[PDB]
Amino acid sequence: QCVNLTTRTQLPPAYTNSFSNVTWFHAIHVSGTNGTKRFDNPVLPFNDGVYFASTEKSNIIRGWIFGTTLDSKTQSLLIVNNATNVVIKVCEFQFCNDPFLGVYYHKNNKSWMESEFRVYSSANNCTFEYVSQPFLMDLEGKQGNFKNLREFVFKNIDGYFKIYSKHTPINLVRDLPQGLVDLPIGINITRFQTLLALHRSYLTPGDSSSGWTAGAAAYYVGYL
Amino acid sequence: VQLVQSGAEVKKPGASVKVSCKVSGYTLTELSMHWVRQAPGKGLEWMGGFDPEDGETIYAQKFQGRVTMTEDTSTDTAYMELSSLRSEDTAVYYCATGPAVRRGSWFDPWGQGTLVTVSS
Amino acid sequence: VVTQPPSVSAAPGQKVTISCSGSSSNIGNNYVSWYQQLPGTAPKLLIYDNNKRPSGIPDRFSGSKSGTSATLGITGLQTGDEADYYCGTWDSSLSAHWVFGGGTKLTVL
Repeated sequence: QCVNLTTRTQLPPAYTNSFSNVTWFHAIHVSGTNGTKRFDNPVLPFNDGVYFASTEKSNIIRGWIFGTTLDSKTQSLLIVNNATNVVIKVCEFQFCNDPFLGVYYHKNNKSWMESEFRVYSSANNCTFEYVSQPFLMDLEGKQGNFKNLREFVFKNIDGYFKIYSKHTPINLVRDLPQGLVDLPIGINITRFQTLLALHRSYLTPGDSSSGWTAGAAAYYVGYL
Repeated sequence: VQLVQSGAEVKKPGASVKVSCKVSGYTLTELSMHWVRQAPGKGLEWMGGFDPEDGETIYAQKFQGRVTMTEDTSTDTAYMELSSLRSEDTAVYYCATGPAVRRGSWFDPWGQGTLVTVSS
Repeated sequence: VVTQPPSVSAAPGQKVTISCSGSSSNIGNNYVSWYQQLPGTAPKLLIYDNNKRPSGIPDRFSGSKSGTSATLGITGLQTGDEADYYCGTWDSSLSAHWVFGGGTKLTVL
């Protein structure tokens, strides 16, 4: 499936000093007309390890995918996060060209549902699977004002996959301030990509089936 | 959304009938479904359909006993079936759809219609 | 049942109006919508929520509500518009259901 969400407009990413230079990405960028949305999430290299941070309101970011070719000739690792559980898997995924976690309504009861088949078409010769409490916890609370910041570190050099994370409140606008598991995965990691969740509903005559829409989302990256 | 429904049928009185609506470019579970009838030269007559407020199918007062509705959610076809045909049942039957999260005021895509005739 | 006039008549370019009227239960309580049917072809949605036009509808069409009646305004009449027009609404009775008006033929001289 994976209808080809893509955008013509692209810009040289701005960067800020982390208090080293870290590049700043916009995933969904609002138009001055408020009309069009820019879907773009590049693949990126993985030089030894990566520092990842974002500030977020609405669960737009749900996990990451890691591998080398990101296709059926090789293993790849996938992390994705429900409202209630994380699941971690190694399988020989066939990723499509623009993966996202689609979510849609299910009229026969009052529920929203999301489906993994919008990110891959098939899996085979799968091996490792694990489940736990979620990583993308909401902060236990702050009354807005950039109500959270979340930071992660990924490291693989030792022959293991290691996550680190922290959650903190914050105050400063639009800039970085001056203010969990160890997995025995056997894999070669060289590139990675983040996956968003997008929602669709039928509410107005004559709209396209590609109704997929989301709010603004942004994140920062920097290499070890 | 695109719709295609099964072609015309010719039968003798007292028979039942079943027609299908195939929905494509979208998934059936998001859509409300309705059936509407036109006899020759007459106005449109609504037969029944799903009501968002009930989470249930609703039937038109004159038909209640005669009509049934079902789905193959494995092949996203809706079905409608009618018993006890008679000559004044001869009409063109249309498939139409609308919003499901709220009671909409409209049905936007309509099928091409199909004509059922019964004689002798 | 909501009432409608049987027919209306004019030459090209003049004004004409279509009128749909009935109980407070049908028209008054809820929104109205309007449909056009060409002879031998499936109906098409024209206007919804009293006034909004979906994409591609020309400007010559407008809609209004008048208590428990509602009306359609046509501008610039062109000879292609030999068609039926129907109002439709929900019914707010305990016998809650959708209702279509009797339809009107538009003829142009």
